[PDB]
Amino acid sequence: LPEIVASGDPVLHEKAREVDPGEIGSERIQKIIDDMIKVMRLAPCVGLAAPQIGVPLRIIVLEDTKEYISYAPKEEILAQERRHFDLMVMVNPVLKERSNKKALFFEGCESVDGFRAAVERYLEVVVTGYDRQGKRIEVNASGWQARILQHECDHLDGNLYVDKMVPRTFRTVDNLDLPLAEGCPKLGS
Amino acid sequence: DLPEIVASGDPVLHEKAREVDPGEIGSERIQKIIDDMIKVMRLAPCVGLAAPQIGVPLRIIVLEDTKEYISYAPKEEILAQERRHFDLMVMVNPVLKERSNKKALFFEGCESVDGFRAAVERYLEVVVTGYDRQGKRIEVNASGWQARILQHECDHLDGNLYVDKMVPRTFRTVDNLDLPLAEGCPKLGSHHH
Ligand SMILES: CCCCC[C@H](CC(=O)NO)C(=O)N[C@H](C(=O)N1CCC[C@H]1CO)C(C)C
Ligand SMILES: CCCCC[C@H](CC(=O)NO)C(=O)N[C@H](C(=O)N1CCC[C@H]1CO)C(C)C
Ligand SMILES: [Zn+2]
Ligand SMILES: [Zn+2]
Repeated sequence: LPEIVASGDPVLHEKAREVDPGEIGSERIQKIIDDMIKVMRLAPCVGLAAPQIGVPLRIIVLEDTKEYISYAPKEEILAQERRHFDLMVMVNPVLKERSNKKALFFEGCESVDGFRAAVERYLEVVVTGYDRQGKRIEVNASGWQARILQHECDHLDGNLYVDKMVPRTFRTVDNLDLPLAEGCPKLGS
Repeated sequence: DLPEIVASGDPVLHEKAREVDPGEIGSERIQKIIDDMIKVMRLAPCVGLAAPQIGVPLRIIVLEDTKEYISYAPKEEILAQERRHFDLMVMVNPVLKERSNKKALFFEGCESVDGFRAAVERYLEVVVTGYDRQGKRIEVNASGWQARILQHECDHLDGNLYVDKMVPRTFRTVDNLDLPLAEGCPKLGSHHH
């Protein structure tokens, strides 16, 4: 299995190429997709973009399970509208917002280990693309799944969350629960 | 007991530090805080520190770049960075202003953000007014790397870390430090001067 690439490797900071839709069902593409799923599950995390395994192509994978969700208190889960959703694989995804509604919550990236910051994201998204077998799909999501989708689509444009985080909120994981500083906007919606 | 360095997320690092009363500077209380800063800076080792970094909400900075630290970096980088040695310096209530429009872009790390670096745009030439550790009124004119350290430390005093003013797409792990800058990132270096 490929290792998860860390901030600084130019593949993370460069625009990824679209995959020919007619090649999505090939061996090479199908292995990359399978690798992504194994790596996401081994971390574990709720999403992965192909550049994070060294692949300059427009492919994301993502899932959130009852198990992952059981690590967080019910209060957090509620505020975050965080809900289980099946393994999704999107090739050449194009995200657009469904409205102008945003929420502000703490995010971490497997390519930036030991840190988090508060990031503003649209609550409601639609993402068009192809699935794992090359079939055109449209995905509408709200809450936490929406957030994950923007996180992962970001990676495909060479964008990490550190370059769009709320100022003064960046922090170690051990400092996650400390208050927000004077002037930071409150968390939530 | 020596203070530990405070890490990103602790509010003292993200909020504006208060002035030292100039009449208080020569007191044992403030002198101990200064001595603690110098010792924490040296232990690290690093080239500067701000009081919020040892959990003290005061406008105090220390800095030091010795011939021995400098002796480790490549000769080429020292030239480009205009990185010159300078004796230990303490400033209480520092007030920083640029002396021109000339800037430079190089990599920085912060003791408060362990394990990462990023490209940060700084002024080449600055003047800093304040008080020395005896509470005497001073002015320091700095350029090059020393001007850079002064800017990073003064920023800490207003609740500002480099991560919130870094060139997009350059944040990296220390281990990935020397990997190529991505397409569209400005090159490292400075304005002619
Ligand atoms: C919300 C935005 C989605 C971020 C997705 C990231 C993974 C990533 O870097 N994707 O590109 C993640 O899983 N981060 C982790 C995460 O969110 N996890 C780990 C497993 C379950 C879930 C919540 O704890 C850690 C680093 C916090
Ligand atoms: C360049 C702008 C000023 C840097 C000041 C920082 C320390 C800090 O966070 N001060 O508030 C530092 O010393 N950082 C270290 C540093 O610059 N060092 C450590 C020892 C010598 C010198 C060059 O390697 C590391 C993180 C690189
Ligand atoms: Zn990520
Ligand atoms: Zn610092």
